[PDB]
Amino acid sequence: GSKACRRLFGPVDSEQLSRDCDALMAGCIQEARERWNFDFVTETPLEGDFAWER
Amino acid sequence: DANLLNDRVLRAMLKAEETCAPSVSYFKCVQKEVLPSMRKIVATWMLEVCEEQKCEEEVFPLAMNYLDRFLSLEPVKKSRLQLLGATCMFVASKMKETIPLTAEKLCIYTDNSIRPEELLQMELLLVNKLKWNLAAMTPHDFIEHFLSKMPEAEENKQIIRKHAQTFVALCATDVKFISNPPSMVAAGSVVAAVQGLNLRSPNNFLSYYRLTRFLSRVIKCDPDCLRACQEQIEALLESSLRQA
Amino acid sequence: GTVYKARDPGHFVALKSVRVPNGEEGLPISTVREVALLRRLEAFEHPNVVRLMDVCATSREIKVTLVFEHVDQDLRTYLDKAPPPGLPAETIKDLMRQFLRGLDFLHANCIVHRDLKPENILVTSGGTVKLADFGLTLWYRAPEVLLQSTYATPVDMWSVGCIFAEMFRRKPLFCGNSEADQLGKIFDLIGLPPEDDWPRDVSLPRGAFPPRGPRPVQSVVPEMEESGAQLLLEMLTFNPHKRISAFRALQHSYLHKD
Repeated sequence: GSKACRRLFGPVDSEQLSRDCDALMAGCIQEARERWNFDFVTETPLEGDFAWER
Repeated sequence: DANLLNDRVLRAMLKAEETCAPSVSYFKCVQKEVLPSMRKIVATWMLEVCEEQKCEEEVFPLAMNYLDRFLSLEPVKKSRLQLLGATCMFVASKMKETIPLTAEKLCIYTDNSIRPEELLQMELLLVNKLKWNLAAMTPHDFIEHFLSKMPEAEENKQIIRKHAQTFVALCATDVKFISNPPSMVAAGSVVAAVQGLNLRSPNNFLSYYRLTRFLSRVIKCDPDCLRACQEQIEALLESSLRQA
Repeated sequence: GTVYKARDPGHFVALKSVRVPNGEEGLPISTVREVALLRRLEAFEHPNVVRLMDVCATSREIKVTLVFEHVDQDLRTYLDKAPPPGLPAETIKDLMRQFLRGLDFLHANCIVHRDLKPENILVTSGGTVKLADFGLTLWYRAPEVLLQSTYATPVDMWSVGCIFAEMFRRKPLFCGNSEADQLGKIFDLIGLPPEDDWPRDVSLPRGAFPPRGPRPVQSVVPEMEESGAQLLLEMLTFNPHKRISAFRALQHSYLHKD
């Protein structure tokens, strides 16, 4: 059929992938709101250098 | 004014190329589990996926540009190295192909080691880490730009294009693809393609000597640095053919 | 979901968070291509287009937040607050320079604005034109898009010629009702084009419009120098394949000054 279907380095600890993929996703969120003082996931706060008005 | 207007485009292609560039020293500094041998192993797999799926010739080298750049910023586990390569192809196929690769079909190519929920969750992590800088300058861009200046017939342009595209794919599996910018990889592939495969005597309207001096002038690397990039390529062709 | 404004060093930024339809294949194709095209311009940055500061994604549907470079003042305000006699001829030249520079920058990067109007053209307090609202009324609509035909990239240069004349009248040049009516007021100035310059597979035939003669360009924009009237007609050329490009406009004698 297809000789290209294969695992390259054995198994994957599944949950730890979902555990890590969220650990570094929130790290990108922290880097985001530490650049512009504005929580991206909750789109609200101030306190820093921003002004923010609808 | 095609002489300046083509350098107008080429100046912009070389400046944007300098942004989507990885660091050649991420094996020692960033990655712990990942070794240079393991990159060729996952790159060979990604190449076969694009071969079987009849992908656009741009999809595989673009996906490797994402791989080298992500490995230049974050450490990846040995087990998760394949998951990273599948995610890079998932985004690169969206950028170039009309109908991209389905996330299910990509997980089948991983022998179902990963799941679609893991590929999509990695897609956000990869694109966020690349600062959404996905429209990277590709070697195919420079190849198509160089051919427009070569006064060869269209039948010979297409056979040069196929050989040059093939030489770019072999480069993406070697560690030379990391340090060399797409301008060098594209130009070195063209000059290695215009020599044919030593199959026939090279008969071309633009001389090979004039083509090497022209390419080495615009992409800015002296002929000694252009032939060195070509000899690496023909070495990769020798290593590719030997492993068969 | 809404937008905000901050301003801190050219000192004004914005932020909007948009919901994308998350489905089987994760991020949409158009979503990843549009943002990537915007991020490719950040290599040159360029002063006459707005810069995309940062983009971050957070997870049904996915939420993506973009931090743009915002300018509080647009072109309509700049022309409304203009010196009561109007704008100086040399001041207008400098505005058209930045205008076409940013437009030639987008065109050189496979970007057509498609909707150019004084509302889509921002001007900083220091006098810096910055284009926005791209890659995301029928007055400034090009003739080929009114006729609903071949769009391509010369549709932006027609919009430049309209705004070019508007900087001397301060009232829009072509202001009509519908697409059929907008073409009438356009042909009342540039004349009725022949059938060879008319596009094939078009909504309105050439017989939909009466025969008209090209009025002199100075008849409607008389506050403009002789060479500017020559440059305006090249922008307001019907056939998009003969219409002047943004790069050529920079090279015309009217703008090669200072």
